[PDB]
Amino acid sequence: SCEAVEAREIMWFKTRQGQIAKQPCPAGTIGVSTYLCLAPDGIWDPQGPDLSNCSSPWVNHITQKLKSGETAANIARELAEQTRNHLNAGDITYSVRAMDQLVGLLDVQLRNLTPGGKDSAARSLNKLQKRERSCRAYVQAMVETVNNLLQPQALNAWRDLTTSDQLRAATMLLHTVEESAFVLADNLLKTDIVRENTDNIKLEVARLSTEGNLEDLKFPENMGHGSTIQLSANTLKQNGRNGEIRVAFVLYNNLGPYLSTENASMKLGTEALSTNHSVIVNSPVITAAINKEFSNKVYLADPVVFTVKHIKQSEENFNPNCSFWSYSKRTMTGYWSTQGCRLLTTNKTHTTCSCNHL
Amino acid sequence: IQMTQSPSSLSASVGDRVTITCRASQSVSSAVAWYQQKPGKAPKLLIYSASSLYSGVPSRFSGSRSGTDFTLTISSLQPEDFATYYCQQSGQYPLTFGQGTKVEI
Amino acid sequence: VQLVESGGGLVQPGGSLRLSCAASGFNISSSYIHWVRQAPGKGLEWVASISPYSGYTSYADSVKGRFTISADTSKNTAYLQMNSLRAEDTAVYYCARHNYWQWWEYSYALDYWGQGTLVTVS
Amino acid sequence: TNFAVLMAHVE
Ligand SMILES: *[C@@H]1O[C@H](CO)[C@@H](O[C@@H]2O[C@H](CO)[C@@H](O[C@@H]3O[C@H](CO)[C@@H](O)[C@H](O)[C@@H]3O)[C@H](O)[C@H]2NC(C)=O)[C@H](O)[C@H]1NC(C)=O
Ligand SMILES: *[C@@H]1O[C@H](CO)[C@@H](O)[C@H](O)[C@H]1NC(C)=O
Repeated sequence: SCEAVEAREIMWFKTRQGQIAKQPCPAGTIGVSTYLCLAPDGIWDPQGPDLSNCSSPWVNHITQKLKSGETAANIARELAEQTRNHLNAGDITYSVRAMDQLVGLLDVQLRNLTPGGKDSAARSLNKLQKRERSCRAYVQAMVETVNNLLQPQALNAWRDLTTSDQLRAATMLLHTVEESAFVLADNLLKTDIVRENTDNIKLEVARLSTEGNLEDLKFPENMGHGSTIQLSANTLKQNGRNGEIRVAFVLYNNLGPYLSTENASMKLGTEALSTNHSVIVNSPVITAAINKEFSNKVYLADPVVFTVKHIKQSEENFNPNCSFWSYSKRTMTGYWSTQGCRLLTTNKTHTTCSCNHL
Repeated sequence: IQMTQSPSSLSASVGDRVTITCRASQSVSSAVAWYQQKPGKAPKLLIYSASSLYSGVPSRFSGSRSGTDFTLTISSLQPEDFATYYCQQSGQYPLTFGQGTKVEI
Repeated sequence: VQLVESGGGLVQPGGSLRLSCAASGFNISSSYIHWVRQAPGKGLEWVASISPYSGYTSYADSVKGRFTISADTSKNTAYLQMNSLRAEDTAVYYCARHNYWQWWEYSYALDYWGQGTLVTVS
Repeated sequence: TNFAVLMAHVE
């Protein structure tokens, strides 16, 4: 009563009462696909098969490369070269996971490349230059790997991934890129600024100094014509450590929707007049992190303002409410919170919000 | 950062113009506010960021900025406006002030 | 909205005093606090400041260390403790306030002040 | 910290 064949080369048994049944993913992948009738009565699970495991064969080649123990910059370059083609939830999850191991390997090589003797002529300088060059290479490749992954036409794989895993994988994207940013900041030579940006992801890692009088920091300067985040000169001095502050701003286009509206703390009002009211992240995700702090609620001396633009600008979105994504590093699962953030002004094109934390 | 406020004294006539400047030693993008301390009273806010006057302040005043010399103009000295005007950098700490000009018919 | 400040009088040099500033009509947990003094026949001079959410303190180099500003939002009162007072501090101290939430607009604009506390050193 | 605006979409 519950057997059928799907377009992705997957047939099924007839489970007289919704019994488990799986068949391999279509020729060209390595995963499988389960699909049993929702009710024991005998009705196809309308959700269809879960193509959440199938992944392109490039996964295996990179896996052995991670084993070969080569410099992670080369592996990161190779990953982007493959992610140009059609993407899969398995490829997404594999790249997300890979971007976590490469950091560990880099950490190992950074620990290894440490002065271990008298600097005869330029040994320490050569080690530092090699590190900075390789680390700049890693983050430059990371902006490319995320450019490829957040391709607008690649949302089909993101939707295939279950709601629970799609927010978790996206949360890990936010976590691995900020780790890479802070690593780049820690390996900058003399308080310089690095800005590797692309159509989807824009990144600015800048190691600044708290000496004398300092200026404010704004990202992006004028690119994006909107969605601009800004800190204050006083905040820089507050989060200063021994005349050094590692700052990292990032703007993500085409990632917001993948983040689910779990436990959203929007404050609604009289405008709520829909029996089937829905919520939508109608704004590009802007992000800022300071002094190697992931999620510890660091309070700011002066507020942080972000004029995030509207994805869909018409009069069908009754009211706005600014939010922030809080996630537990251990579970990599998070939720939208309006805590410490208050709407300033709103209109059709943009919306400025004031938060107390970064 | 340090500023200067010249002239420190004047007797602008009722209805005529006052122009108090504010040499800013270092390039500070706007972020300068003029306060008015009525003799024996508390300084009140007049202009914010050398651009627009604060809600509630007579529209007679007007803040302008040339990039380095911030200026204030009282369109006409209504005789209930003779006091000491100041020039404060409101960009970042330290919140330094100025010498002070005194509109005294 | 009131910012009455008290705690003045004669204090022998190198003594210790404690300023109070009761704020009514608004909460100091979400509004800044600023201390600005005015020495006899001189100009307004910045003394200290506290962020209401971070407790970030910053004193003018003139009063570094000797002065410690506190913000007890519990009793809606601000305090400027004045240890090791020097004869260069004789002045009228005013506790001013600026709305933290709206900081970018009206940047550090002291909307409301107070009557003032006069302290003398002899 | 990721920042964005959550809106509505009356249907
Ligand atoms: C989330 O959305 C709601 C609805 O837009 C926001 O509530 C609104 O907040 C504003 C600002 O506080 C209120 O404006 C106020 O109106 C009163 C008069 O009613 C006025 O006295 C105040 O000075 C101010 O102008 C607005 O009425 C209020 N609307 C409702 C229906 O509650 C809320 O602030 C948003 N929250 C976040 C975190 O973004
Ligand atoms: C809306 O506000 C933004 C600033 O947040 C401004 O740039 C834009 O011109 C405004 N548009 C309208 C319709 O007023």
